[PDB]
Amino acid sequence: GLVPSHMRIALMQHTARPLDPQHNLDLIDDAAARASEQGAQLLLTPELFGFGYVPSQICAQVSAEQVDAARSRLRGIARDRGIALVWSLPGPEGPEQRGITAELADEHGEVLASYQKVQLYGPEEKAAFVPGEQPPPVLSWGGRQLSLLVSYDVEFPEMVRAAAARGAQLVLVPTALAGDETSVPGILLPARAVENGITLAYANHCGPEGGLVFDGGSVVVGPAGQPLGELGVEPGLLVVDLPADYLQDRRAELHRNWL
Amino acid sequence: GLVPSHMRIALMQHTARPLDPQHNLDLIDDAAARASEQGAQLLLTPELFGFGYVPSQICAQVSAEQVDAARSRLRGIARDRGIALVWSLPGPEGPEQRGITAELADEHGEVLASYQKVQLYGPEEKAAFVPGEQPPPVLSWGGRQLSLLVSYDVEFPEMVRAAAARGAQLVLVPTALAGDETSVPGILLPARAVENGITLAYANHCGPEGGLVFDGGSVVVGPAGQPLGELGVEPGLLVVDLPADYLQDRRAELHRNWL
Repeated sequence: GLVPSHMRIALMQHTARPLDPQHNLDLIDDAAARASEQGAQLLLTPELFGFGYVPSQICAQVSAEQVDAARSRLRGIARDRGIALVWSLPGPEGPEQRGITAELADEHGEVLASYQKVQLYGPEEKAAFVPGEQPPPVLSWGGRQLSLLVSYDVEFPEMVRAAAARGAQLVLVPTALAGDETSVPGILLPARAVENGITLAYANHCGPEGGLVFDGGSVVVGPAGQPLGELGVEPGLLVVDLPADYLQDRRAELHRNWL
Repeated sequence: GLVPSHMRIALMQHTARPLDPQHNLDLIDDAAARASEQGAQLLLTPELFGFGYVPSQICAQVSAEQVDAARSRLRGIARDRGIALVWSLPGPEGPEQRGITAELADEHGEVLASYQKVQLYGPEEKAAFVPGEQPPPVLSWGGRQLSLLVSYDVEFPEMVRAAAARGAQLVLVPTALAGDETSVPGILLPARAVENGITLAYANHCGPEGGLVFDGGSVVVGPAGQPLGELGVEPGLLVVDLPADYLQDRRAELHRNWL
């Protein structure tokens, strides 16, 4: 609609082609343009979209120079489409030393924050990538505190609590969820929102990619655990206007000893 | 039914009368008898049921001797009805030094485990009771590892993770949830089950008690986050037959630094 809320976000849900960054970044540019036209101020895009979700092939075939070229292209998209952008690429080190990352650029193309996925999923990711060792970043943008996590991270309450403990209000999550795993968006995401009093945005692939059929189901969940908007299984651009004191009450000095 | 599963549990959902332990323990004895008749091996009963959920009045009026008399009565119920029993009373110390507790007695009346609520809810509880300082107990019974938590505890992912980290498979939760707080059983409990791969049982008051209208909604949630059985708002006896590797994958040595 007309702007009702002083923050409008977009999530891109699409299918990537393995090892075809020109194609996949063309898709991200198209979504950035369309989101900007609709008055969105930020676009969230899915995990590893630029090269496809193909961990073993990214480690065998995708060089650090190719990563950097993709990163430069995405910074340029942010700037040229005049929209903040969250993307997810391999990290900048060599193939054997890098992780899976998420980065936020603002509408000027400045990179505000970089995060390396802490919780790798399965043996293919753990062979292809180095896990992150740093907590999620939290930063002011657009009138709220934003944070980043990547896919499997959000399934751990600890990871979302780590962001919320820093002050996060809006947690943005590139993902790549296949296998009709309804429990993640259906059961875990609502709880992550409620148990911290935060909003979460979850941007997935959909369709046939890299040997898997991704679930779609991209969603923005508010602090009551309610979907503010959601997609189905097909490509789409989700645009959402955003409007007990667990964080204080938690006995963190005991909890930390009991994990 | 006929026994299909080698564990059948019962949850008692009822209304307590404030400061009337004879009445409220008579209700627990009745439910224990009925659960035993149906082949249940354990009965779970709600938070503070024996004196009613009236924190300020328990601290002003209920002596340690009166607590101990109630405790003895409940041990006797376990033994005489031949069923394991989970109850929740004030702890055994003076009014100014005790917490809210849960205890498990086996079908012989032996007290297997005692737990003191770590996460107190609201200012009335925090005036009336001392928070616990120990992690949840985990113990073999009936072929599985059982654990105890009390009401608000379960709303913290940390508390359930603390039990699961110890090996819990079945977490038993006396509660006292009023105010049409649908998110706890609806959103948080399913996630606590899924994110640990455990079963949780949640036994609430219902109806008018101590100035509040308790929600009922007692439920047993399986590891998929699915209700194995559930009650509505009225008194009842719920009887249930029980049939990603988050616990391993979690980077607990980082998480503990980030809470």
